[PDB]
Amino acid sequence: DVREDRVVTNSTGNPINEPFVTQRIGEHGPLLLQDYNLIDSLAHFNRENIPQRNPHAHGSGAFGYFEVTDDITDICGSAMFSKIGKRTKCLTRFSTVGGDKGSADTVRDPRGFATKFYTEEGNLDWVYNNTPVFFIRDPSKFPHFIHTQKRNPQTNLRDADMFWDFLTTPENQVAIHQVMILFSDRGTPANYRSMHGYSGHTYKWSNKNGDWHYVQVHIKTDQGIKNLTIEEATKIAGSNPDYCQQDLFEAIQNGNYPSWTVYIQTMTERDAKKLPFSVFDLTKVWPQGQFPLRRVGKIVLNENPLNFFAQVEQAAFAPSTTVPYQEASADPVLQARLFSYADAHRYRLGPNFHQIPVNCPYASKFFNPAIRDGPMNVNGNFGSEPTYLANDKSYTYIQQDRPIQQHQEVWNGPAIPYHWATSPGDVDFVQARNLYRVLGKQPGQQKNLAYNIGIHVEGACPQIQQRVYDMFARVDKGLSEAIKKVAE
Amino acid sequence: DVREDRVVTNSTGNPINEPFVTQRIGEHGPLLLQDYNLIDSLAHFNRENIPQRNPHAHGSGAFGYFEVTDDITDICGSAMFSKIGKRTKCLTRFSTVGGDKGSADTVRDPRGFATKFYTEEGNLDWVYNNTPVFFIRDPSKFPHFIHTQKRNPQTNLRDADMFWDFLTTPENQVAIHQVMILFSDRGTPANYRSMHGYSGHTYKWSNKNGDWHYVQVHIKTDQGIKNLTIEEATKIAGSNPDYCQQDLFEAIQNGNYPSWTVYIQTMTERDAKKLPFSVFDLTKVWPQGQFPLRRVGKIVLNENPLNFFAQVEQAAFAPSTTVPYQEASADPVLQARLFSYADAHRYRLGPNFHQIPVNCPYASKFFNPAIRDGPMNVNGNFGSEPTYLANDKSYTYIQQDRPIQQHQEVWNGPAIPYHWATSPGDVDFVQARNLYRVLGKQPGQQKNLAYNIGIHVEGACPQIQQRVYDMFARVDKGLSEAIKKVAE
Amino acid sequence: DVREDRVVTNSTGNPINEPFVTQRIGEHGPLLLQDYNLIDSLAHFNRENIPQRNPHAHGSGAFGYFEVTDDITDICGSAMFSKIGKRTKCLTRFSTVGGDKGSADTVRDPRGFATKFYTEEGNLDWVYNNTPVFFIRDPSKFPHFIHTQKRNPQTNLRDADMFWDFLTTPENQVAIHQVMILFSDRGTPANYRSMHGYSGHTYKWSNKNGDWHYVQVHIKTDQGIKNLTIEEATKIAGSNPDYCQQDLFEAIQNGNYPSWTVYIQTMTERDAKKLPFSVFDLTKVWPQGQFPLRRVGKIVLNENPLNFFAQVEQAAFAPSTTVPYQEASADPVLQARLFSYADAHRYRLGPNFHQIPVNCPYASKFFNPAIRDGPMNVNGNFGSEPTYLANDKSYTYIQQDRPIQQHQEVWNGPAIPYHWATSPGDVDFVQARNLYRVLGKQPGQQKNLAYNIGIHVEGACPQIQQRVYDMFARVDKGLSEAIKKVAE
Amino acid sequence: DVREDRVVTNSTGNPINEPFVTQRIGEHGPLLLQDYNLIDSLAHFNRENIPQRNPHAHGSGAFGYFEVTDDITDICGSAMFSKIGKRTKCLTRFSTVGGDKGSADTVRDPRGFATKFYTEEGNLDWVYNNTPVFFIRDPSKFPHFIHTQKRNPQTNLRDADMFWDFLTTPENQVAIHQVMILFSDRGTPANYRSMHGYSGHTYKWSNKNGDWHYVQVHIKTDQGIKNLTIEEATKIAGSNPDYCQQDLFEAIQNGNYPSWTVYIQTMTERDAKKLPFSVFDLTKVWPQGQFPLRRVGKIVLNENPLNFFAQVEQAAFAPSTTVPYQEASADPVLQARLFSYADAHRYRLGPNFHQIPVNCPYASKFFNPAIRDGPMNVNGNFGSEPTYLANDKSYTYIQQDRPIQQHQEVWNGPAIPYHWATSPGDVDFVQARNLYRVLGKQPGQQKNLAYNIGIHVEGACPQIQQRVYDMFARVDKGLSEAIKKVAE
Ligand code: HEM
Ligand code: HEM
Repeated sequence: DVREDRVVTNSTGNPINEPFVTQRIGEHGPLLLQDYNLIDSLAHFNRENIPQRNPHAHGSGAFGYFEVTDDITDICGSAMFSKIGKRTKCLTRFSTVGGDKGSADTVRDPRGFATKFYTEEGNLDWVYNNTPVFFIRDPSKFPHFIHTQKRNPQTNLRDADMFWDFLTTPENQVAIHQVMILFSDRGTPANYRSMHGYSGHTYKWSNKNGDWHYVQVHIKTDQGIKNLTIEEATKIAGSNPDYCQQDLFEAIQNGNYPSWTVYIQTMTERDAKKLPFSVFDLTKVWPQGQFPLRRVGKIVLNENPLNFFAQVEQAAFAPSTTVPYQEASADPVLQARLFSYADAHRYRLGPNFHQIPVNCPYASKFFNPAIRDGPMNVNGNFGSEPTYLANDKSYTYIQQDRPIQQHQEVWNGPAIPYHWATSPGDVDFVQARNLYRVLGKQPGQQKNLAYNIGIHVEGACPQIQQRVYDMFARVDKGLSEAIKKVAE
Repeated sequence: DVREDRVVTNSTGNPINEPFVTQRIGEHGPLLLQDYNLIDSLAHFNRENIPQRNPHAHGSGAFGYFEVTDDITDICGSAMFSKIGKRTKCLTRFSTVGGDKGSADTVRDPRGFATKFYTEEGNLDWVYNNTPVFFIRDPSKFPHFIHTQKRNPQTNLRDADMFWDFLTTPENQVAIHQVMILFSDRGTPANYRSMHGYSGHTYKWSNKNGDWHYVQVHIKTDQGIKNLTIEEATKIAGSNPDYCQQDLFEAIQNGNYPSWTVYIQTMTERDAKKLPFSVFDLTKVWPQGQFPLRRVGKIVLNENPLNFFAQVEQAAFAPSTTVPYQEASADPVLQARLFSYADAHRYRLGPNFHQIPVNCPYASKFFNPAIRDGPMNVNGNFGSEPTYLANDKSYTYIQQDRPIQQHQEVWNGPAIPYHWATSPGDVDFVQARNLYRVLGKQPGQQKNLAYNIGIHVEGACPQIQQRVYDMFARVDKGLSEAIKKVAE
Repeated sequence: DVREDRVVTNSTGNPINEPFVTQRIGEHGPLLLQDYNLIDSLAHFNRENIPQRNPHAHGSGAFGYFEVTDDITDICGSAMFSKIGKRTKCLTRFSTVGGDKGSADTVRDPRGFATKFYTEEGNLDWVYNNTPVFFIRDPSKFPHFIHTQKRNPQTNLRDADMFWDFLTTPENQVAIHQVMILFSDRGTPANYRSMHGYSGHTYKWSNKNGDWHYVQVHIKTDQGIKNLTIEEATKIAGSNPDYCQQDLFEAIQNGNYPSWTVYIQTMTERDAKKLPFSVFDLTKVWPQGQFPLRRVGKIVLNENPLNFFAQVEQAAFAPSTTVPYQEASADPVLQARLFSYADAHRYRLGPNFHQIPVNCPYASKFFNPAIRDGPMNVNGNFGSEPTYLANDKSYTYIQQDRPIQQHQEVWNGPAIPYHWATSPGDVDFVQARNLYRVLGKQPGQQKNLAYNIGIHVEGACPQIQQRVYDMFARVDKGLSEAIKKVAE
Repeated sequence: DVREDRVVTNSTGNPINEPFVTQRIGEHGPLLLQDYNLIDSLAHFNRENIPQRNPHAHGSGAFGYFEVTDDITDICGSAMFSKIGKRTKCLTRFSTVGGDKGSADTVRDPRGFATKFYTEEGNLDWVYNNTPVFFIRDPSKFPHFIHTQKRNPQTNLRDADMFWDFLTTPENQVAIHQVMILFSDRGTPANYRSMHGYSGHTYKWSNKNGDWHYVQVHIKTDQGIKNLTIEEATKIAGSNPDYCQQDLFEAIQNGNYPSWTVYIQTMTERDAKKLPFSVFDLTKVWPQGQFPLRRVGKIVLNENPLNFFAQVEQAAFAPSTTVPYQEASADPVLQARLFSYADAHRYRLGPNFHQIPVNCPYASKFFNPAIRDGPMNVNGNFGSEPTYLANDKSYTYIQQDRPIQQHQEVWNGPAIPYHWATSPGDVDFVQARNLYRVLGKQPGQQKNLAYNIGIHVEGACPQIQQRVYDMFARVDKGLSEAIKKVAE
């Protein structure tokens, strides 16, 4: 941190005797190469920026804690859940998805809700979105999808034809449950404090006996759901582009700390076999009548970052950062995510990104003899420790009899290249329709959904507009008509 | 380079069977590591972004040409000015300054106007802004200044206290001429087609006989100055963030090509001595009565880029990229800029950034036996050519009798650490005051200037607000009172 | 590519007046910042180096061709094997393993024999070594193993204790077959032209009718096996560190082109289950009596690189670079190599490494709408092509119903974490013992094996020396006694 | 810092329950994407290497201290020299020049002798060689010269034609004093403890009264000069490539700490005007009769690094890293070096290289409000500190009245493009010849000089060999005859 006497130095600690002097011949002659302090400052300035995240480039963050309020040790044996009242420090980063780093907060998008827990068994990242489902169930489709959400390669404008061309392509129409949620007013939250978080995917949690369950996590806001209409969202995007960032910072600064209650839905393997859809399908939700929400604990965000770049922009979240007893299911999208994020951190941040303080596991320090060297190895590189498992040294492997996934499903089959295209019939449209009816219970929302879709589809090509109307007619023909009226 | 048969392959040209298949055990088991096509696509997706420009992160581009319309061979011996009617291919990137890559087009900022001319004597970059002057005359002050134009290190919000604290600091108040232009409606142009371009700095151009002149360039728009008020600009920022990108793209696409007339002011070393201010000062403009504009040619932008990332985002512009007979003056800001841009390019784009097609000197091929190797050397690396000047090989050095700068000023003095702080008295406030006089001729512009400053200053804390009033009071006391009325 | 008028320019094509002039005040005053040509040259000089390969940092290369001399279309349906007499251009890079970039050629090590074939179905990389087997059959062991082959973390010296401590650790002693080949005089070849290349792993090749075979490839030298003794190799290591590079360059320059004959061993799925060891085990060779060598073609290297950095150092070889009908087996080491190489290339060379000319698939151009952007995208980035599969555009997917691996083995089981430690009994020592008997037919090679191990083991401390004697006594008690005699 | 319980974890602190297990279907089925611990280890392994130094890639290092033993406060006011007996911790890296990272210790080259001093006024780097002079006096000549010292661009072999073609080119022949030293037995030291260090360049040191002197520094070995013959050096280069690394490590390990006595030669500006050559010429030494060695203190190296990579390989040394009262002279080579090293560090190590522990100014902490962000900013990035000089915050600028270089020379002249080619006459050959006579005092050294040049020149082209003989005849015709006799 900052030296107490507050002496301004260059990079190598040499004192600067005047803040702005630059050497030249005389008072107004040519600048000299020997002014190394000028080059030191200008060259570090040129290197301030790292690549923005792809996607979720634009975001906000805050520190807090998770607290266990109820017993779930019969579902999960992770140390962070072992005792009621046990707190684990965390870091949450909220974000949008398609926009670049300087884009506005109040636009229509999913919001990310990524939390990092510093547990005794290492860091745990719950890399969640604010929606129960997502647009795809094929991992290979993700580069293609995010490209259509961003800017046209030539015009560099957000293109409504790309957007809707992808989503109305028959094999991609399984995105419809998610398109409904996006274009409802929940696609434009009032702020980060008044939205939910969801695992989306099914995960597998195990207790210490070896009993395991399929789980889905719900992080419900205690401040309550509050949204903006698209007209309010568009006005605020122009007057204050940093509206949600300002709201989170000011709420924590004023002591009005936001909290969320964490719940899980559990299901056994036998129950999963009896469902009309797959537990490995990201575009489906589990019925809360049959599978109710069991309470686990709370997330309170009570501390602002001191430095946004160092603590939030450099923060790295990955679903592969998991503790014992919490594992990923065979959901194809989650499976690919176990590779993608840590790979992105090695590019965006660097080979030794886990040594950056917010990414460092302080409650369970990194120690691995064979993970050494790399650029910007700053923690000492374990000194003279052998670079392999030397026989005259001692090493501890805890929980040796704990299973990773041996005790779970038995798989059978060849290596099949599979494209989980939109199924024949109505199975991938049922839940979008049930959601349309749930919006009928809330006044003004079915009308708003049609308006939100309509003013966006208006920009599209007439051939693509018709495919949008047909796709939505398969959900509800009344909804399809209402979209067309707004679009024309 | 799209192959005619349009066979979709992976990175190493191996054909893909089906666009979205990913390997797993059975149809719904875990994903397999042997699916190298999935990893190839996801890993390249993670590496799509390069760091944004610091500053001028957000921008638009277009190709076109320069045409000589008048003879100025008496002033400058560069090959691009030799014949009347001579055309040189160019690339122009327009941009804002403080905002990040995804920020809006219609915000208050200077606009960049950087053109790359592909001449027979290598490339030439006229890295200009849309304003006659700039905020600083000390190069060391630029990291500090851009930081106050961006976001607060903790809150990540754009902060009016930082902004006005830097500009009202006594030794930085020489920024006042530029603050005046910034907060006029010229600070929010209607589009890139209806704004000017200016050298800012004094350059030194010389003819083939060895005679030289201090030169300042003026790129005037043929569509005429058209501005927006701040209420209009703020509505469009939320409504269409890419308003000026859309405007430039559509204008060229419809055949309504934007053009600009290029003009220069010239001056002798003797005339520079009879001047009230220094020719090396960026915050000063040369009076057009004494030094009239002399026409040179035209810039017509008539071609959109095919790929924005490859051709506009990877474009690299530098003051140090200059042709024979065009050199930099001893302006300290320009002197440091001869270092900064190429240095920024090596980091942002890479050591061999000049091998990227838009940055390549196609009309004067790069050849240098000692500039070899480096990451991503893709043009052959001159094959087996000696890595030095081998005596059994031939090397041509053209224009050996042409002087660079030894035929110009003679300097005398020691190496002095100098800070060109705001002069005591009125010399650095005179031109801001006469700029206020010129705005009195245009109806409603002085009222708009005071409004634009007043609504911005309104967000600052009382102490800094008072310093802003005193600074503007020194230009005109009526202006200061008018800003204070809007801020209250 | 060199411009024929041979005018020396800087990076941006601007002509240099005099090769070595640098600007200063007067003739002997301080250097000026405005000399951008000096900084262009020095800054590019600073960026010449890329990270060396980890491992195989030190090596040599040459271009040539593969020619089909026999019909093996019943085994493999790849286009490169379709006609007898068909030629495919290739690039081979030979190398050592443990040593850094500046290390000597004639040291004891495996040699790499990596070939890239530019086929009509994309590039094919045969990333082979000069030994039939390898040290490990667990991919997780690879970081640990290369670490012990290199330098001690503190002393930075090659350490005989690390080396033998890893290899004599009980669960790693499956390395013994490879330790035997390494310490024979085959571990110090006379040159790259007089050594063999081997697949190591089993691969799965299939014909156009969907029939497949387990295959192992043998690339036999037509120049004949020639080796150095360790005393000769050590004397040449000091005398000429680049002995093998010089030999390959001069042999091709003098027209004495080296060639190798390619043979395959095939096996069906039924034959594999009758074997006393696993086809997925890298430390095992297939008996030639039961599985004879079948000839395929010839590799002839006949053209030297014009530029070593651009063509050999920037070359990228990966097992995952494979053409249709050639796939990897479930060998765990090969499975991890399917990820490792392409990942290393994205770091070492960069995101768009496949755009570097020698890595470019020229006979089957790279085209994929979703693999876009990234630093140093120099081939145009497909221009205005959509960044997804646009419905108003056309895309060809060839060999749509050709299987990748569905037509092969059916896997069954849970996700088991497995460590394939040295098996009980004699099974992992048998082939090491029969290799010792084969060296008994070639006079002097058994004494040399004992000597080569003895002088290396002598540098280890007595506890580790005893474990080495014990491990080799398990092969042959006579061998063990002879190693002990030389080491003491 | 290794965790006390020695629990092996992955990068994010999650405990590994078995060191080598990798997940697959069944016990011998294909590998799963799900095994993030395998990819964590393999991907970090792929990123262990950073680019080697260019030049001086191969080296060794150790920690120790500098102790003041004599008063020089009348010459230099730097705090590290202020009291007799004052110790300052240091780090020294010794190295060769042209060879790559794996190259041998006992080759013919200059040796580097770079020392970093952790003083109370920041770090100080004395980046010296083990020779009084160097090959060039023009900075632009440096990329060309190092290219000829390394490998041929095509053959990758060290080429005697490149080597001698550059040196015998008439305008480069000022290298002859250095070539004489290089090819004597001083060109192959017995070890790093048996050689001297020299500033090479003239520096300017000032006392607190403003009085200044031109200074040259001599770091004389207390162990005495001890050399190898080229036959001994070539034998050890094959037998033990890490001979000097082993020597330095074991000497410190066994308590036989190497020490050097530091001396300086001082000179006023008036004496500089009376000299027959320039104080700014690197190829000239100052006579010790007239300018005797004045004693300053001692450098003792008494501590080995714990980890070579983190402490020696990541160490960054730069002439621009200097404390108050020590400045560079207008020597054109030193002037360019003020840019080159810190620039190379930004590439090779990263933008925040100064945050790596060995480069950190621990006795005078880095604090600068405007040097922020950048990849791998691990020290907290000064938290919420303003990114500029905020007026409500406090900043200390010490030694405000201490001059940097104003008090020294007054320069006159235009910006001249100058190439300091070999001067006419004998002025650039005189000192090479008196060095030959000093070699005559030692028995066998003039025969060895002729032999060392002869066996190297032998490998060159006949017309280049003739030019070598003509250049050495200009020093001594008997020397030239002896070189010709060995080369044949
Ligand atoms: C196959 C599909 C997906 C892939 C390949 C993928 C990939 C990525 C990548 C590479 C990033 C940027 C990471 C970084 O640079 O630090 C990202 C961020 C993010 N993704 Fe995904 N993602 C996918 C699906 C999803 C889904 C379904 C969710 C929600 C359950 C999700 C939630 C997030 C969040 C919250 C972030 C931002 C984390 C932060 O604040 O830094 N992603 N994703
Ligand atoms: C000491 C002051 C200045 C410094 C150090 C400086 C530095 C920079 C840097 C490093 C960039 C980004 C370069 C890149 O990554 O390609 C930039 C961009 C730019 N600067 Fe400056 N600048 C300064 C003053 C100015 C002034 C006075 C002008 C106008 C005459 C100017 C006009 C521009 C423009 C137009 C761009 C955008 C170029 C593009 O479109 O890519 N700069 N500047």
